[PDB]
Amino acid sequence: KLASIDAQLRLLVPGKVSEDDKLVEYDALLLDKFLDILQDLHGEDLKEAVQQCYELSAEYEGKHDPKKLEELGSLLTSLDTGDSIVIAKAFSHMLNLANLAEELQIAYRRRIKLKSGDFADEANATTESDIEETFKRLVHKLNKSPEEVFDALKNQTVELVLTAHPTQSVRRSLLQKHGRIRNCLAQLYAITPDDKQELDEALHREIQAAFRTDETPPTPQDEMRAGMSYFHETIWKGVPKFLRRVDTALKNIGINERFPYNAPLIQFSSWMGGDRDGNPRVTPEVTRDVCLLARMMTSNMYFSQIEDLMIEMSMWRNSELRVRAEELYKHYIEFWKRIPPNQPYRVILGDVRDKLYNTRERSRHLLVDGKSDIPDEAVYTNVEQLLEPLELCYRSLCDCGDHVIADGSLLDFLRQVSTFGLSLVKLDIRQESDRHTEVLDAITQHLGIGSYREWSEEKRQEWLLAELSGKRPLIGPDLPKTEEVKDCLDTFKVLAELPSDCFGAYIISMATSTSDVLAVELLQREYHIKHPLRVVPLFEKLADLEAAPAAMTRLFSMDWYRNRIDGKQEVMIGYSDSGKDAGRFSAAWQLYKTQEQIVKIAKEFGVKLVIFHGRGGTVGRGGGPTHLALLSQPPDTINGSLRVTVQGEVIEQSFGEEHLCFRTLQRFCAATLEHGMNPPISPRPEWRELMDQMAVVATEEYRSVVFKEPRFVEYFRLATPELEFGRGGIESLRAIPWIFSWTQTRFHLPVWLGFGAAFKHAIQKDSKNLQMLQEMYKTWPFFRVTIDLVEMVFAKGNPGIAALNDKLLVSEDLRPFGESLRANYEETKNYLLKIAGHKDLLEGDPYLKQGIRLRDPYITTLNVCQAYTLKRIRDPNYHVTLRPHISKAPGLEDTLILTMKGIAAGMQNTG
Amino acid sequence: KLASIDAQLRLLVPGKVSEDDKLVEYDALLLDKFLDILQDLHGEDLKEAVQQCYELSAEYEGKHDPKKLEELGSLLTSLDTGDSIVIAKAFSHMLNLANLAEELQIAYRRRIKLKSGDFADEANATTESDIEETFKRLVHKLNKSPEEVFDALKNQTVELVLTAHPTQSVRRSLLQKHGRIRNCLAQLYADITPDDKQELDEALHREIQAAFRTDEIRRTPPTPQDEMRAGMSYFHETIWKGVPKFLRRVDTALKNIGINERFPYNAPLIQFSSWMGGDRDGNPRVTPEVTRDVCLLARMMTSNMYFSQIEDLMIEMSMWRCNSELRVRAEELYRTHYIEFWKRIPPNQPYRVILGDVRDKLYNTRERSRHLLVDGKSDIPDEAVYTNVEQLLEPLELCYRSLCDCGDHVIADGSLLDFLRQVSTFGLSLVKLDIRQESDRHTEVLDAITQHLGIGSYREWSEEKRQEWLLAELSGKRPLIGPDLPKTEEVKDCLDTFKVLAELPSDCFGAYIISMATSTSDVLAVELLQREYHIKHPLRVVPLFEKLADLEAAPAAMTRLFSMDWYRNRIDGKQEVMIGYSDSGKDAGRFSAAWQLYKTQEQIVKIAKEFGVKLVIFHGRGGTVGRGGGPTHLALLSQPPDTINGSLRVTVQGEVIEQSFGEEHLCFRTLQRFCAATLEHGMNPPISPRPEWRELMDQMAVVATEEYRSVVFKEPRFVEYFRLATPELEFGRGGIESLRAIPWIFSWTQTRFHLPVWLGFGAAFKHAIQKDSKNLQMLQEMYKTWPFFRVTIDLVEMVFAKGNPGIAALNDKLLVSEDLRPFGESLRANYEETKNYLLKIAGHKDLLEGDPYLKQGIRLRDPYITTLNVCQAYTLKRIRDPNYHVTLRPHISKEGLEDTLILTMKGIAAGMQNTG
Ligand SMILES: N[C@@H](CC(=O)O)C(=O)O
Ligand SMILES: N[C@@H](CC(=O)O)C(=O)O
Repeated sequence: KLASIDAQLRLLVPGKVSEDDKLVEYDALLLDKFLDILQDLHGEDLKEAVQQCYELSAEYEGKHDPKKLEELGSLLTSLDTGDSIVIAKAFSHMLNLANLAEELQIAYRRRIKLKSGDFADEANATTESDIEETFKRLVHKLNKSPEEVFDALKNQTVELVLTAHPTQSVRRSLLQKHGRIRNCLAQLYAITPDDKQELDEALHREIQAAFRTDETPPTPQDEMRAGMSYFHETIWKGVPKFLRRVDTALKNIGINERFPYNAPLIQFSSWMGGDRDGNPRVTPEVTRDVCLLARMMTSNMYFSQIEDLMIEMSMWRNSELRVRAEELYKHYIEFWKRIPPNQPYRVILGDVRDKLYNTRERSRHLLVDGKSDIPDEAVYTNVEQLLEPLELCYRSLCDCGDHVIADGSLLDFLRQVSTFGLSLVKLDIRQESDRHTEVLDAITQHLGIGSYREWSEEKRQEWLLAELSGKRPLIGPDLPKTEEVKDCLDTFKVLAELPSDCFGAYIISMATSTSDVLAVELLQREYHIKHPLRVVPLFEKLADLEAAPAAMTRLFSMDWYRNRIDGKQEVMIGYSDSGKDAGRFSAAWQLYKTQEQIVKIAKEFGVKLVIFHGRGGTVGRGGGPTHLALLSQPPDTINGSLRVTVQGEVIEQSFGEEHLCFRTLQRFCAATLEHGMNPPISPRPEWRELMDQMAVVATEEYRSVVFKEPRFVEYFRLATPELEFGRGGIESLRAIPWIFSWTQTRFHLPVWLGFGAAFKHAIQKDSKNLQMLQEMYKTWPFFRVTIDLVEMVFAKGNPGIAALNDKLLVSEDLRPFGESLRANYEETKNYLLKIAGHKDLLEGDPYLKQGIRLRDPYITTLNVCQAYTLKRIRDPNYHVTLRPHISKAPGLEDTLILTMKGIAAGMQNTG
Repeated sequence: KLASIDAQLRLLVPGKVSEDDKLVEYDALLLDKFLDILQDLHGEDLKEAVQQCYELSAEYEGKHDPKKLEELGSLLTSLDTGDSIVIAKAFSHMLNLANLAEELQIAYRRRIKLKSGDFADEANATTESDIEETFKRLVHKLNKSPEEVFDALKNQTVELVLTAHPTQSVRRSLLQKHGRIRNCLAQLYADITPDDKQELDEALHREIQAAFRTDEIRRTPPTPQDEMRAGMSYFHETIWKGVPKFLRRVDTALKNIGINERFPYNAPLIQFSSWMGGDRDGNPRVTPEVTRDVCLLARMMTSNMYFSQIEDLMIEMSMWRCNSELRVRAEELYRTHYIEFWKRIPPNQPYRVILGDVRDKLYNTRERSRHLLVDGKSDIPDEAVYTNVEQLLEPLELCYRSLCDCGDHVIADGSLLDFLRQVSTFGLSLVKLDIRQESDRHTEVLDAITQHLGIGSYREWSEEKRQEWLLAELSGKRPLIGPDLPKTEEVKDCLDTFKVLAELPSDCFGAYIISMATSTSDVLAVELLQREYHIKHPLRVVPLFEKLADLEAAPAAMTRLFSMDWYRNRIDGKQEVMIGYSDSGKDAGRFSAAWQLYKTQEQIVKIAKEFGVKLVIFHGRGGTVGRGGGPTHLALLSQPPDTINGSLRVTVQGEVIEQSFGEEHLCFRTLQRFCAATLEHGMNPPISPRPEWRELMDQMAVVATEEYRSVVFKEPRFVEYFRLATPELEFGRGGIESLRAIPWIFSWTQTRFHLPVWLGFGAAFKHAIQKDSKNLQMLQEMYKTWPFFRVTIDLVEMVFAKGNPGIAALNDKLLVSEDLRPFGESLRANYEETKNYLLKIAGHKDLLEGDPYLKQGIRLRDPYITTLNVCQAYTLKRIRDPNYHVTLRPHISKEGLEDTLILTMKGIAAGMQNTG
């Protein structure tokens, strides 16, 4: 029955049916209910068709018989456009279901009571240290006093920077539906029979509601609002829950005070409407809009919880607040008459409410009108104005003997205010160096002094330092401006006009020089920005990384810059970007080294350095693995301040479920604290040498395939949906489409290519290297974590899918090239297994393996569907006999979009 | 009330109060009930006194405030002889209670579901591989086919040799009481109606009391015969049934890896043996008559056990369908004073007709042994009795086949298969007896012969001359011993031992171990004495090489034996050699013995191979392999490559038998890990040491042995210190070279100081680290990566957890003269430095942080052990110094010193269990 579907699913994932392992059951239950829904909505035949795709696809994943893939192919090419959309919709939705189930399983999986203490424990959610356990290791194993631990945490800073979903920001409505499905599932395993019957019917109903929210592309403004949804869903509440647990952990190590409510321990930021790199749709107007939206939403969140705080704050008992209440003494849900003065905390909070309302309304009018007449004194323009009256309530309760009450909801609110400020996320701006060069070259030519672009690096620096202390402005009204130059100058206009608490960093993409950084500083001074954004270079190519040290050295040598920077500098690294240039192995090692070198240079100059981790690192995986990934960082690269990218495709895993949200915040904080007092071992010299030797080879293999093979590009454009995803060659292609196109094929070339040659050569040069590599794997956190990510990527790989795409889409003369990349994949995988000490992929993480494995049949169905869809899109003369319509003006591009989104939702993070 | 004692116990063992962790509760409950008992039996004041010793002792262990030890001292020296016995009795009994509770805790502790696969997992009961998981690692990780695994297990042999409790063999009656206490405790945590709880509470109470009042200490120590019977008790209690339970699990594991047959009932996988009444080494009370007696007892008990279960098998075997082979046999027997089948069996009950005959035969076998034992002879003839195991199997195999042939395979594989396995494992004698005697006794015997024959003095002869004469007489054409040979009592005792071997059936015996073996000739000497007595089936001769120098000369000695045609022909492809960790460690220090023993086994393995001889290394006491529990499992897997090779033979030390076999689950798991580890090791050897490691180990051995020997043998006043700091002399009821290993370990264990286990490790580590700072890291890698090194360090770490330099310091204040105290002081500094070095090498801050369940177990015992230590210390002052006086309190109990000391010594030994 349900028993039958359960049995089916267990053939792919068998063995240890323990008591907290319910994942297969959850999946069975959801799939069962969804198959009924499909029958009701679309008819028995369609249900049977979906069931048959699933079955065929399961059998192919079980035994890997390519006849099975071909059968599923036949079935799928025969479907008319309409049936084909329903099938793609069905399997995408099954994926979202399996992901909700898996989150529930990770949320309730049992922790290991006794931990071995090896660093490997920190790779796994069930064994990793929580905040208390981290405190205790630091006190007992590293001989820190509890006070020292407390003091470091007080000064610590963790900043999570949210980026756009590369394929599909899940809309607010749907995400809530996903939440309720998950909750109904949870509650079903808590239970009276009638409750079960009712929950059962409520589950059924929510699965359907989700499926039928299934309606061209979205505005960046809307993409921003969709990306902010997780605040409401979890983070908003989660921050105070986690800070409260810090309090408890501090108490359990002998610290008899709460973690101060205004320690800036957690900060969130955003690139959404800020990053315009290679993206001219992100205009100045978009930037202004998302700043106002962030401000609107934050005030609105405070406003919509302040009435609850006012109810709870009924107390009648200090003179400081008494006085304020007396001074102060309509269209709202709760306190719509004047508050009486015998309710003093409500008089204060009543004023805070009104002010919050006015702050929210100004932003709304600024947004939809263009201006508002609402004045500064009616509104909060700075976060201290909002804290102040809340601190007053806190103190008044303490002075009147009610400390204990103060530390309830009021303390929660104080923390939310301190963490989220007036703008939930501070926005980073990002733009590429060449755009700044263009802007300056327009200025220099118009001024008649030559062409900045033609100038040497020394000349650029000399001219920029002279104009950074210039007495005249640079830009006259008659400066002629291309659209691109205007768009870049008007971005600074927007920075000059919006409050500084809207913004974080100005990241320079494709940075290579001292002058790139100075260029942006000059444009900010020219716009007279009261509080210039800090300037952060992103060095992308290997060569750029190699030139970064000399570039920072020079910046830090310049009096004007040192004085401006005030002891602090941030530098950004992008793992996926560097891996596109050099292969992932060589980018990993180079990035390790570069960070060492820049840390040393910072120290020498008495500058505190923050490394901002862009996408594609081990640290962006989420979950347990992020925890060891953080502790693997080179010594002193964190030093009390973490700034990391939370990748769009991981946001749901990290923050969709309340427990996972809590644990994400916890491991980021725990890991940051620990690393500064307990660095991973530094590598043995033999390891460096071998890693250098392996980098040279890995880069040679990767580059010879990706850049020197004259037909690589052509192979890429056929074997991969890259071109269709649009809706020079590889050097010019951006990192996201690179990773994505190969992830859609289940092949992942960008992640593993180069590791094969590195290993083969090392082991062939000297047999003893195998053992050295294995020791590196057991003992060197950096190496372990590097290998693990790639191992996780191979578990999501299926060379049979790549083969099928070759048969359908690649011309015959390219097929053997494809075949040879598949042999490289196999050989690379096997070398990685031998180094990891494993027979099977992920035998060190069987819960992850199970999760990925349950997804495969669904993903595979979408892959097969996609492959034929691309055949049809690409070739209007390919046709087959379509079956008479099975279901009860929408095209092939629509089916492909569903396919791409479904695969990406099942593939989640890779490289 | 009970909540109060619980709180008190948790201060010593705090933290992770999970749901299967009930040890503290068990202990609180037992202590609570026992305090009531003490009130009833001896009065409130005595209860308060016991409570106050406990409390004072708990606080001392918690915070180690020496004021608290001094208070306990004052209290304990004030007690008259009578009060003092009651207190010592009370605290010993508490220990026995805490051990029962701890067993229950180990029995029910939850297994880890997901194992990391590191070998460290096999050090711990909760993570170690069971038999199925061992099968699956061998199939999937070492690429063995299931058939290959099955075939190796079929050919495998695991032999456990049981030795006497060195301090006190627990009598059969008391052990059963301990069992029922444990069961009542178990049942209290099952379900539970309030009246059941009230009834179990009252039953628990009553058993604790029964056990406490089985407390005669008698003038005569126990006869070796009685010591043997007490040592056999565990068979009835657990092992008898446990063997078939475990073999059945092997069946289930085999099935789960795709083998569709049961493990054959007659594969000799498990064998038990004994030294009790067989070892006469340094022990003239173990006479020929004793040996004869325990063989007949072993025979009597075994037949009795079969006899007393055969009636149950007969009831169950009601079936009427038999094959014609059994039909025919039944008809014969139907032509030609018990509990159950006392009328003639009818022939429509064929299986009963067969088993009826087996019963009668068992009875007669049991009775012959009894008459042989109490009369001197019996008229009962061979055909009325079983004289060989195949005769008992035969009719049981017939029943098995008949059921199979009639379609009832499934029934056959129940009780009948269990019985078949018991018969195949225990044979006609539950345990085969090893004989052991020292080489010099044989020399004495041969020297008497040679002088009396007028051909000179065997003792004066060189090794080459010994060999030459022995090989000529081993092919001699006349006997050596004439009627007029004059015989010292010792020579007679040794000759008459061979008489006893000549006369008893060969299935009574296993090995003739030669203690203090050094030579080829030592082994040939025993072989000549056996041939002279015309023993139809001579026991195999097994040398025990004890000193470092002996271990170093063993290779050349085995080479020579294996080179001699006469010996090779006699040995028929098989040789056993014995090693004794405690013995070697007495000579050379435990570190250097551990390393040397590792090397010597490598070298003898190689030599055996070269000569095409299968080698069994028999592990004497004192090794890592003797710890029991989880640690035994990694200990076995740590063995040097090919030192097991399908055949394990290890000592189960008397002080560990209770832990290994008293509780049914622990019994099962002991049998399982001995079988799992043995199978695995032959197909999955531990890594061999890197050359740097050997070099360092060699360098460290030189230094450890220098430190150990300079303290133990060259310090002129060491012996004198030892006799005052330690109860060695009183335990009696040359110098150290001449003292036996058991009293050496024991005497320092009684002081909580354990010098024999750690002495020498300090200098080894210090010197390594000072020679080159990089050695610290090498040592740490060895610890993480080299099983042998890990397991060697762990045992010493476990010993330090049992240590308390404060108790040692107190014994010095009370018993050592002023001019020797600084010597004691400097040994304590060595203990600190050694412990700290070990911790640094293990990567630990606290002792046993890698094994917190063990740490908790040892820690819950300390308050009791400490109370006994303090009591012992002042008792020894009183016994030794009649110018020490104290104001005794008026008698506290309601309703001398040597007796208190005996209780003290036994209680401390029970709580210390195994160390070195
Ligand atoms: N985020 C998971 C992968 C996944 O669930 O897709 C990991 O990196 O381990
Ligand atoms: N048998 C334990 C020690 C003990 O329980 O006393 C061990 O060796 O680990």
